Amino acid sequence: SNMWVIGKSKAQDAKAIMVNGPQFGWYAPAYTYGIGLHGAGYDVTGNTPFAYPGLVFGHNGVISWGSTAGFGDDVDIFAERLSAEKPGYYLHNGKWVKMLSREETITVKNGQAETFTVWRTVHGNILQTDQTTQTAYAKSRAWDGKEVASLLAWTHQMKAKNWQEWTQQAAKQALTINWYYADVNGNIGYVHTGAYPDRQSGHDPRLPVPGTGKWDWKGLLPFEMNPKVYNPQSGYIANWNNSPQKDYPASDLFAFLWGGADRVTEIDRLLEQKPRLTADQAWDVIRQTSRQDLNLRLFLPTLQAATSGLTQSDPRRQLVETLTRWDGINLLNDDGKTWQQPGSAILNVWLTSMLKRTVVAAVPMPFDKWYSASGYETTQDGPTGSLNISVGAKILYEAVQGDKSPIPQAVDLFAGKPQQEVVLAALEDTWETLSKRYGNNVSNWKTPAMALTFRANNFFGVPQAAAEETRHQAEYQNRGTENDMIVFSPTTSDRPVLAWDVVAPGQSGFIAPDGTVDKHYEDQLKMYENFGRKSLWLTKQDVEAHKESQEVLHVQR
Amino acid sequence: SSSEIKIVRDEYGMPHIYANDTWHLFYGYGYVVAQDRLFQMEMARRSTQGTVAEVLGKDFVKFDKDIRRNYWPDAIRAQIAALSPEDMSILQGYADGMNAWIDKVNTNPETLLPKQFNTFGFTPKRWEPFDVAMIFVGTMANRFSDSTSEIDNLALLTALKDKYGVSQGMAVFNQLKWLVNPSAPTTIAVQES
Ligand SMILES: O=C(O)Cc1ccccc1
Ligand SMILES: [Ca+2]
Repeated sequence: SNMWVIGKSKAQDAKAIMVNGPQFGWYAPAYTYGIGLHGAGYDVTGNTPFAYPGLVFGHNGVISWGSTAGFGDDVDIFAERLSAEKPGYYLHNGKWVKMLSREETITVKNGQAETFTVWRTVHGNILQTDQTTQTAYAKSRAWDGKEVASLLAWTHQMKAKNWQEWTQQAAKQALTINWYYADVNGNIGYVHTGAYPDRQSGHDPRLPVPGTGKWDWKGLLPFEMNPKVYNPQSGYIANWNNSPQKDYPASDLFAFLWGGADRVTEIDRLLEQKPRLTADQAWDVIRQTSRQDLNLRLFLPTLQAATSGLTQSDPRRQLVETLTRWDGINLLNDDGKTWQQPGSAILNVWLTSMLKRTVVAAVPMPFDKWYSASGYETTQDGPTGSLNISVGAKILYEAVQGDKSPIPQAVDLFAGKPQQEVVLAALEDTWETLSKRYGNNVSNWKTPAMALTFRANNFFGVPQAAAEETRHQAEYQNRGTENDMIVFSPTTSDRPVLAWDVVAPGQSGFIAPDGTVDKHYEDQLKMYENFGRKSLWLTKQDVEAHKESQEVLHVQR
Repeated sequence: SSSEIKIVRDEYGMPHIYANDTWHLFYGYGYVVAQDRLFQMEMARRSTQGTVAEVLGKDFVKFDKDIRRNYWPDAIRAQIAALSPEDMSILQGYADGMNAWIDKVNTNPETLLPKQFNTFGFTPKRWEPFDVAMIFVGTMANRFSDSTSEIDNLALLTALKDKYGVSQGMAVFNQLKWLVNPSAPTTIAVQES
């Protein structure tokens, strides 16, 4: 998920501009739901995932808000001590404590029912048990028992009218999430929200801790500790699930890292490029970042240095010259199925080869499979989410930095060979593989483009529509599931706020019993694909002015 | 009036709710959601509570068991029970709103029932505040804030120690899965904090 917030000093013909592209996968009917609420102290417009009571994306005419996944480390595993005799007990603070348990019956359409037990300790629900060690793992979340309060903080924030009121709500959102703020005066802000544990000294958060007592968290860290900025010196706020601040530790996921190779750089480059940006320019960053190869920038210097003393008739040198001539922006050919330049295909084969010779070689099986992906994934339906730099690729970048990298190289990944020789060997592999499939004339290579699929199954893999309801877009776009833009104090209007969004396929997922599809079932699908957008209305006159229907209810509690 | 809920849809079908109190405001929201996205919401309710095998079968038993083992329902009910009446209205308003529309659908299924209920062979049930809360808990708390690989990390670390020995195994672990990297591009500039 990405976000860019532009303040007074960076905005052109407005005081503040907010552009959000939450990335949750592509689904039919839409992941989010458009809604405006006017009454009981609320006056809002926007869209939100699964029609939650609180709007994750929108504005109230005074302030605007948005979000991106935080990825802080808020979950730790406790290795619970069991006794072989006295079962359903665990040792805690020198006493054998009894576990909470619950039985569950799974009813099955056309099969027998199934029952099982769920166990819980002071630390959390039991994940797995090792009856050979006599160890049970309990998953401990810092937000345990604040789930409901997080929902309500997301609802009450819609009523804030300033930063002061807004942060009182940010302090109650307990999940690891980045929150963003903009206002009619041009003020902009950011908060890395969430509940984080106050760990015992010498607790390594990447690995399990004994749950017998000494390792128990001291409590939770105060909100004064949560990374935050108000009216930053740069004039803008950018995030693409990168680190909030210097020395902030990421999630413990082996596959997740915050290093020198980060896709947020692609946003920063574009925002620093122009002294001021207009709303069209701010919107336009979606199109560029949607199409940008994420590896070009990181390894082009490395490939250039390695092929500098090679001959023009040398195919490994040719491949590097192709990439040098390229801007990294993927464009479809007229055929709607292949890319204009072969760059991504080259980087994909090269990177796979490089990983196999370096990172993969240094790790024992089967842990080696965790570092072999190049990040160019996909199937026929294309990627399931956003494109990122793979973990293996982030680790190889630090290695190619040599001594400029802050990460101590305990094992030399190049295994005593000069870098240039491993790079040229991978380039030979690349050429051998690609030339075999496409021929020798690099100029006529017609490489396959990634596509986009609006899936009928929700992210859990559960049907939320009929299979036939699946939609396909020819061009894969590395962008939000939805995109929304809020412009405060346009110089261009009489209106103090202007907002736009796109909720594809459409607002409604309704299909009548006869097979008659709603009028708003898919009227936003083409708009999505060509980077279009629809106006969001707040005031009564705009709403009235654009009404298509009215329904009045008389209900009493 | 206080009993009145006005629902205006725009040129894209986006609903706007005009109401005087909290219960009436969330009732309006609940109602349009049941109009627009009932099958989706229904499937989202079964996904977040682990009740898919009931209507879909054998293939979802493992899924259903995995969902149920990852939460404590009773802990969620206790947080609901502790809400203030204004907070409670949001959740109750919402569930009531939805129910209002589920009653008409279930009353006149020859024209109001979403085609997929017919396809999948089942029908919509009424909602309670717990169901609304579970939609957020199951798709926001479990899908974006429940990430750990600690047991797996330990497994990896153990394999690095049998390859490079104990101190070496540990330094390689720090090269692959570092805690922090001071060169990581950050949202907040260093001058700020
Ligand atoms: O960043 C993400 O993965 C998606 C997301 C966006 C906003 C809030 C939570 C998650
Ligand atoms: Ca952890």
